[PDB]
Amino acid sequence: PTHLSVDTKFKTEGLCVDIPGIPKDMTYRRLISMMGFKMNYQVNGYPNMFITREEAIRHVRAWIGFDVEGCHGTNLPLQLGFSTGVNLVAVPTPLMYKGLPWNVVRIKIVQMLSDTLKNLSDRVVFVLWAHGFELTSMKYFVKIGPERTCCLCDRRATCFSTASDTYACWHHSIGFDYVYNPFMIDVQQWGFTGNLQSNHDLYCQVHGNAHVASCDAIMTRCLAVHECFVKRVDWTIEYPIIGDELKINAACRKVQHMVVKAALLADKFPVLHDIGNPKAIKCVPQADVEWKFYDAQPCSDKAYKIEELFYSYHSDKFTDGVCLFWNCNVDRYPANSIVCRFDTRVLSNLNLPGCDGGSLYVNKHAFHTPAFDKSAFVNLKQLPFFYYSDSPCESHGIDYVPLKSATCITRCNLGGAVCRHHANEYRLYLDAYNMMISAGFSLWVYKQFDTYNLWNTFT
Ligand SMILES: Cc1cccc(C(=O)N(C)C)c1C
Ligand SMILES: [Zn+2]
Ligand SMILES: [Zn+2]
Ligand SMILES: [Zn+2]
Repeated sequence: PTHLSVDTKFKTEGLCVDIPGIPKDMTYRRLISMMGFKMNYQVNGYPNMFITREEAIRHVRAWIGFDVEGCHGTNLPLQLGFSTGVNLVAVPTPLMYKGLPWNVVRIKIVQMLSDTLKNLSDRVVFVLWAHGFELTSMKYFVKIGPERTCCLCDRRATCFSTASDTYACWHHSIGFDYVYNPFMIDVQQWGFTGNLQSNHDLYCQVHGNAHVASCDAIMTRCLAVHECFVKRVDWTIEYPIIGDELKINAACRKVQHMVVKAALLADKFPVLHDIGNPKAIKCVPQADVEWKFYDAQPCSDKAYKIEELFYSYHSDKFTDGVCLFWNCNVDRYPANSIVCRFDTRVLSNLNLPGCDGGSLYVNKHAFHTPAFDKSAFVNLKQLPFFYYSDSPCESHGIDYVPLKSATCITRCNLGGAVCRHHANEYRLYLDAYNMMISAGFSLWVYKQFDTYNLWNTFT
């Protein structure tokens, strides 16, 4: 059971208004044939245009919602909407474009999917809430066949050119007119009562319905993301590396060790309450402090209510010492806390748009993160940048310019001039810090945190 069998049954009830008289008994094989495509018993890596919900989840970076509305059916114009917010109008003769023939519309479709997906995926997955016109319009911009490679590189082919008779990936498709071997999945097959809007609005209040096709394409993908990542969480699915994943993760660990280590030296808390990931380790292994752990998985729907984590009878007194919420998203953090919170609004190849203000962060694993909320940090302040090091001034073993900085908290800086070793390490730490902030993470600390208290930890 690797791929979706073409002999699987397709429920056609959702198609009978755009297609009256459609047989209740239908398979993917007959559906594809009816869409105008011929699969000629092909054993060439493209067994079916439609994929399983499990194959869709592994390829979430490829998801593009797609909906077609009737403006007036070969005689009338179609409005093509995509989850990118783009609406094109095809004539058979919320960015809204006027009516144009299919030969120019298909050129724009290749450009849009290529620029949207080149740094996300090796393919496209059209996420549908199928009513009929979107399947019957696919023959005008899609060509299928055996799996292929790009003419300019080794990636798989996602586009085709009728001008040159060649194939290309999303990076080399400039001037290409057809979508080659796309994938698709009908959300309506998953068994739902009622229309798209009623089901979307039960969980999401951020995407409204301006009745245009892109609005429905957006609600469709949002509902698919909710069903696969909000209410169903699977942290056993690995995702390919497509960016700075390894640098971001390493940076996050360095920043965590640094920030926690300095808070324990500056304020000398007797106990630390580590609230979060049940697999967590002490980030500052050699610290003096009484380290106590509390398990809480990454919340994917709503942020944890602090009353349900801390109350209902552990030291019991979370008000003693400091609380560490490293990626443990709560509605309101206590005043005595150190916090790392992912900002869902961040623009990046790792952060995909999500459900109800949330976002889908895909870094080795997929984590739907709830909406960023500035009100959760009322009792805290933003943690400013600083580099602390109590290690010795010793070079050992890269060209140099002297470092002058008020945030290089070291004996060498205290004593007048920063040494080469702490200048190299300071600059590296600032690069890891910038990587982490730019990736979307935000740091917050208790109001009494002051780096001035770190100078007396050198005598
Ligand atoms: C953009 C990017 C970068 C590196 C690897 C991939 C990938 O997963 N492929 C299977 C090609 C992608 C899509
Ligand atoms: Zn290529
Ligand atoms: Zn939504
Ligand atoms: Zn030094």
